Amino acid sequence: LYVGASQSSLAYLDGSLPGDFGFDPLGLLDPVNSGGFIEPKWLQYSEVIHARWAMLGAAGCIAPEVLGAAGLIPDATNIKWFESGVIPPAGSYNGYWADPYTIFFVEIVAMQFAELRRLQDFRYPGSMGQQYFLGLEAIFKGSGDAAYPGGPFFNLFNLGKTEAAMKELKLKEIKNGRLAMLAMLGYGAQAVMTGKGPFQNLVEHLADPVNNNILTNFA
Amino acid sequence: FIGSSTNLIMVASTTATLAAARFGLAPTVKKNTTAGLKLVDSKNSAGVISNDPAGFTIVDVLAMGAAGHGLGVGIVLGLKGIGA
Amino acid sequence: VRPVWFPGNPPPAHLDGSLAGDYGFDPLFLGQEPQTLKWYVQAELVHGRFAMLGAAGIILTSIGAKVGLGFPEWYDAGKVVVEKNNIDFPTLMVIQFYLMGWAETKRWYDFKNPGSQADGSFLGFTEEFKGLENGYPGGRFFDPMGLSRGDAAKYQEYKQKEVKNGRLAMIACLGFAAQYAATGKGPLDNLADHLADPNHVNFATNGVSIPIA
Amino acid sequence: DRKLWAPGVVAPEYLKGDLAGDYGWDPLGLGADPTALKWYRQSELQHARWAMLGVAGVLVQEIVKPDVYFYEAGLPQNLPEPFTNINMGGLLAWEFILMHWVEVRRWQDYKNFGSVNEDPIFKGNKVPNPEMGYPGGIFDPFGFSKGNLKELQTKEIKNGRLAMIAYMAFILQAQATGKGPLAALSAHLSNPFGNNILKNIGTCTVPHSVDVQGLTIPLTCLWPGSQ
Amino acid sequence: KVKIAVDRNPVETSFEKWAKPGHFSRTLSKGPNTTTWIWNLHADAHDFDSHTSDLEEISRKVFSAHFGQLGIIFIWLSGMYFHGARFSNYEAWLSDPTHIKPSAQVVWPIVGQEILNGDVGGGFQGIQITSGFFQLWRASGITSELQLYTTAIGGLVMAAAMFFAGWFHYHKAAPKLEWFQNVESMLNHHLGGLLGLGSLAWAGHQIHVSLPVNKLLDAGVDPKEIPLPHDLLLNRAIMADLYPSFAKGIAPFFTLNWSEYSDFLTFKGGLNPVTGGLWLSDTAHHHVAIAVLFLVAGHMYRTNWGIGHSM
Amino acid sequence: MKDFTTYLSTAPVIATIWFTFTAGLLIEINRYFPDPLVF
Ligand code: CLA
Ligand code: CLA
Ligand code: CLA
Ligand code: CLA
Ligand SMILES: CC1=C[C@H](O)CC(C)(C)[C@H]1/C=C/C(C)=C/C=C/C(C)=C/C=C/C=C(C)/C=C/C=C(C)/C=C/C1=C(C)C[C@H](O)CC1(C)C
Ligand SMILES: CC1=C(/C=C/C(C)=C/C=C/C(C)=C/C=C/C=C(C)/C=C/C=C(C)/C=C/C2=C(C)CCCC2(C)C)C(C)(C)CCC1
Ligand SMILES: CCCCCCCCCCCCO[C@@H]1O[C@H](CO)[C@@H](O[C@H]2O[C@H](CO)[C@@H](O)[C@H](O)[C@H]2O)[C@H](O)[C@H]1O
Repeated sequence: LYVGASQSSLAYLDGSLPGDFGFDPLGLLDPVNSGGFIEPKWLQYSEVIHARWAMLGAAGCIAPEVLGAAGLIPDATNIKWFESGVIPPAGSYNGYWADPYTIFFVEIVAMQFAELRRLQDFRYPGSMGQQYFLGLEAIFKGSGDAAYPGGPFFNLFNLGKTEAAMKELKLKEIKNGRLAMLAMLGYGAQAVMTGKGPFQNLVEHLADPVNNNILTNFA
Repeated sequence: FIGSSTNLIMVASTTATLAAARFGLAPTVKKNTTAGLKLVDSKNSAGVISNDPAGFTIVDVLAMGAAGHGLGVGIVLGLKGIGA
Repeated sequence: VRPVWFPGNPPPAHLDGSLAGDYGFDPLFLGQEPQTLKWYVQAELVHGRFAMLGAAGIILTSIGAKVGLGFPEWYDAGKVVVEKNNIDFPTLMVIQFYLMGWAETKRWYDFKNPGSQADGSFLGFTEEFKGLENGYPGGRFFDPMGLSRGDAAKYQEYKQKEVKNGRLAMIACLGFAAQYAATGKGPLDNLADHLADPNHVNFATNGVSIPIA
Repeated sequence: DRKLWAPGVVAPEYLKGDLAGDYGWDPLGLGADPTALKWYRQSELQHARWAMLGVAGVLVQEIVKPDVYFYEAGLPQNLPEPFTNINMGGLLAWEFILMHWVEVRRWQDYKNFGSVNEDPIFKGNKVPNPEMGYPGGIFDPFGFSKGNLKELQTKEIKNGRLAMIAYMAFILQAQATGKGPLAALSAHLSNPFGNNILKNIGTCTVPHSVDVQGLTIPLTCLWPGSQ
Repeated sequence: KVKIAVDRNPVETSFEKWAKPGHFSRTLSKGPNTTTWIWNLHADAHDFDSHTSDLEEISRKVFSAHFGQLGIIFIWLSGMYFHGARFSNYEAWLSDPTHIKPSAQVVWPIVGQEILNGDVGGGFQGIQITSGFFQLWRASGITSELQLYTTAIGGLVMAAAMFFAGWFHYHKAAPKLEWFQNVESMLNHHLGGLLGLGSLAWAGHQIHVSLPVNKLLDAGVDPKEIPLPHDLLLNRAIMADLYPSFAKGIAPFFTLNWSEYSDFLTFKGGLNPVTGGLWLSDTAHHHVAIAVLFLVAGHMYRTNWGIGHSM
Repeated sequence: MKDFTTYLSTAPVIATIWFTFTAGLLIEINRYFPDPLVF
């Protein structure tokens, strides 16, 4: 399908997994003599995790700038993503309730529970629905698939009632995630080149596409 | 820069390489030269598929692009070096 | 089935939930060998029970210092007692090693030979030094109220509370040392500062715990 | 079967429609354990009845005395005579003693249903207590239970759930605006676009602390807003 | 087909063999009867070929033994950087390199050995070193013991990674013989990646850190007031003041106007009169050329496409 | 763990530990009793 397809890839890329457009030029999903992290299960799961974080990031990095322009948020906020405090050298916001290292500790303890509990379900399917976790273990039974746990909370509105409908939604999740992962690379590449915001970059490219593009930015 | 000597040289160089491979005037991913400097059927392993009539895969473009870039760079800097 | 330290990870084989506070935590398999596990059981109980007395001693004397009752900080008490009371440090230390030495050596040989300290060799005392279980020397001297010899289920529950409260106190004493080293103040001075400003007065802003902060 | 919280959602197996106000809604699965569901239902009844009294208190007081701010009525200087500047400690003494009795009585009914359904003093005085959380008798002095109790239990839980949301609106609106719930409506109606959460949010109008008869009680808003 | 091929969980991670000396040999596993066994055990420890006739098993032992060596070398480097940050006179030598003698080993005062702590200068007493680390660190643009301490920690993180890699690629995911027999692929990566990328990356560090820092040092600027490497990496105006061509950015590179970068990419030759060493601008243009040459060389052998050569 | 302790009981390991102990003991003695030439 997509450019780069190879007879070699057609061996394992039979179109069962979401977003199988036949593109594995380096043969990473080949199940033969697979091991470590270079194996189908881990690599498909990692594409979805990267994709979901990238979809939230592509929106989070472009939201404040747009809303600030619309006047829906105070200018105090409306800061550039790289200037939020993730990279102090590039800038940092001093208006948070606490300092970044204090909030970062809160992040560590929160993520460790979220990540290590997500990991345990990939390692021991169904394990997070057994030991007591304040009654929440009822919603962490998961399914046989790590990337698609579903259940009372992760699939609150029970969307994807049929196998076909769920398959389509899984295709749309991977498509939007792959696009957002590419946008997040763009945001970083365009922040190093112009030192401006992604929204600003778009506004300039519309104000004058010729004098406002990568070839002009080089100078 | 557009239409400048450097730009024209670079465009022509890369274009010439792509064209040479596209028309069997150069080695390709499916055409390899013999010790006698010939051009026979190669056996690519990955075997990228190409709808192109001459089976010009993306790898062929990448190769020609590099070759042409190198050629253009050498010619441009070389002319600058020889004053021309 | 039994709650474990890392949910989802099977408990080690040498840990069968029989011991109090068994949450299958032995990542370096240090208690894999049984006899070694029995020794470490008494070790954790002895460390834990001292930590519980320590923590309760620091917390009370720290409260008395927080209020105006003239109780020295834990890290200054040793010098105050010796100075104010003109007590000879060497004498006190040697007396301690004499008393602890006697009690520890008798507990040691009970571990090596269970029940061997109930022969009457010590002033004719027999039953008060036989020992009920490893790390649990009941009798009428150590369990004067009989809580271990009445209601087996209550005894098991009390053992669970003892080990958990001892592990908490052991963590708290490591906290009292780390906080004093990092802040130079007392424990209840640290709690007042945090309570006053919990978002701006914590370890992340102490200038020591996170060097890049 | 019955109507649910959303179109297409499948009710949890433990939610079959026995309890009133059952829309099969347990996204976090906290009712899967029967013991937990019983306690949580009592907790929900408690939060519902208290919140309905709170919504009614803030509204009635606001109409009768529009000059008194609900968020700062607890201050003794704002107490109605002859309770103005009354020793707050002595007041808490009455509340702790009385509440502790009634709360441990209700609690023992949960531990052992029908174990405390009798006057501990004047023997013979007993409440019917048809269901846990529904004592009745002296507690139902007008006999409204002798009818469609289940349908009335639905109205109670539904009005209670709505009052629990409303009360938290009053609180958050009070914190962002500094006005009670009828004053806020008036300010909105006064200039809907001018006065709304879009502008009101971002500001905590509550001090950091207040001195009550000699004691500093720390005060916080529910979000990091300008304070 | 060149591809990643490995066996999963090939060897168990237990201490059972640790307690059985000579387990690797059919003759030595029987245990010692004479003292010759002890010598034979150590002499035949790393002779995998003699241990087993399986090439794949031998290849897996060689690969993991190399990760062990790389980990050893990293610990050695971390120690040198650590001793430069905690037991050296580097900061004083940076200010007075023509008189202060480099020293990075201090001896404890015992049995009278403290005499070995010579008066090297800079208010320091220690053993004079001749490894040339002080001059290497100055060339790299290091001006603080903090930078030496941070590199030491990095080297230990790298040493831990090397030892992990060794355990993982032998006990968890062991590469199969076919993997190791991909000589055409190995040469392409070692020439293009290890050598060419390594040279390109080093040119990056030299152009953005080594050249400005050393230019300021040679101008007489005190090491304390020199801009930190990141300040130079995040500010073009400072680099533009030191090298005017930086004001043009990377445009000249993509426009083939390389001549503009003549102020930092040079062919002076000879020696810097201030320091007596080669010009760093010459070393920068050199490593850039090496990088290009090796990137081309790494595209000569055939792998998974028809293009390339068969050795 | 038993195999690990057996490995720690191997000739070279015990020698390193025993010699480190003996060296340490002698060093500390000369650290607290420097220049000991006679009894
Ligand atoms: C000579 C060094 C060396 C070599 C030849 C290999 C070779 C291999 N490794 Mg391995 N590894 C190494 C070192 C090495 N490793 C080290 C030091 C570690 C510890 C960090 C690991 C940890 C490791 C794991 C956990 C796994 C492998 C796996 C593999 C196999 C396939 C995966 C792969 O490499 O694809 C290419 C690698 C990637 C696609 C990921 C790239 C991620 C890197 C870190 C990004 C940057 C790399 C670059 C060198 C960084 C330059 C500096 C930077 C500033 C730009 C393969 C045979 C996988 C396997 O077993 O497959 C069966 C696997 O699961 N390795
Ligand atoms: C706790 C981790 C661990 C454990 C339990 C094991 C266990 C085992 N490994 Mg192993 N391994 C590990 C980590 C581990 N390994 C790591 C991190 C690497 C990467 C280097 C390897 C690479 C490796 C290879 C290549 C092989 C094994 C083999 C084995 C098995 C028998 C050999 C043996 O261990 O005897 C014990 C051996 C030693 C104690 C020698 C220690 C070697 C160190 C690294 C040398 C240090 C020298 C020092 C730096 C300089 C000395 C200078 C002098 C002046 C003092 C055995 C079951 C062998 C096997 O599969 O059986 C045939 C095998 O060939 N391992
Ligand atoms: C860009 C690709 C690349 C790079 C950079 C390297 C680099 C290296 N390889 Mg190598 N290799 C590669 C591809 C690559 N390889 C491929 C595709 C194959 C299969 C044909 C092999 C098969 C192979 C074998 C059989 C061996 C090596 C070995 C080595 C090391 C030789 C020691 C040295 O001189 O360097 C100096 C050391 C350093 C500069 C330290 C930096 C090393 C870091 C980790 C760079 C990362 C390298 C790694 C390939 C990146 C992926 C890691 C990821 C899987 C986590 C070296 C670090 C030898 C070895 O045993 O190494 C353990 C060895 O025996 N490689
Ligand atoms: C490894 C070699 C190397 C490296 C790393 C660099 C790096 C750099 N050079 Mg440089 N340079 C080099 C070699 C190198 N150079 C060589 C060999 C030469 C000689 C020709 C030069 C000559 C040169 C000049 C003349 C200049 C630079 C400049 C720069 C800086 C700006 C680059 C730029 O403008 O945009 C480059 C575009 C990118 C780097 C793409 C960025 C992509 C980002 C990082 C990806 C992020 C993705 C991620 C998902 C985002 C999410 C983040 C997460 C928190 C969510 C930069 C730090 C300029 C400078 O100094 O600025 C002050 C400049 O003036 N260089
Ligand atoms: C397919 C294939 C096949 C063959 O075989 C081979 C090869 C080629 C290798 C393969 C692959 C390719 C590729 C392209 C890849 C890519 C990736 C990416 C880009 C990712 C991203 C990724 C990305 C991502 C995650 C992102 C993320 C983000 C986030 C979360 C967030 C962030 C943020 C926010 C909001 C805001 C603030 O202010 C800041 C921050 C904090 C910062
Ligand atoms: C006709 C036709 C077509 C078209 C196609 C095309 C358009 C092609 C082309 C393509 C291209 C457009 C290609 C190119 C490429 C290029 C490249 C790929 C480059 C690269 C570069 C490089 C590689 C460089 C290198 C180096 C450096 C960096 C340094 C120094 C110098 C050198 C050179 C060494 C179509 C599809 C429509 C279909 C129909 C028909
Ligand atoms: C190609 C990918 C691999 C190499 C990656 C190299 C970059 C890695 C990320 C860290 C460096 C980011 O790159 C950073 O971009 C900013 C953009 O304002 C540069 O800033 C520079 O250019 C901007 C304009 O764009 C000027 O306003 C600024 O005065 C000048 O210093 C920094 O000098 C550079 O250090």
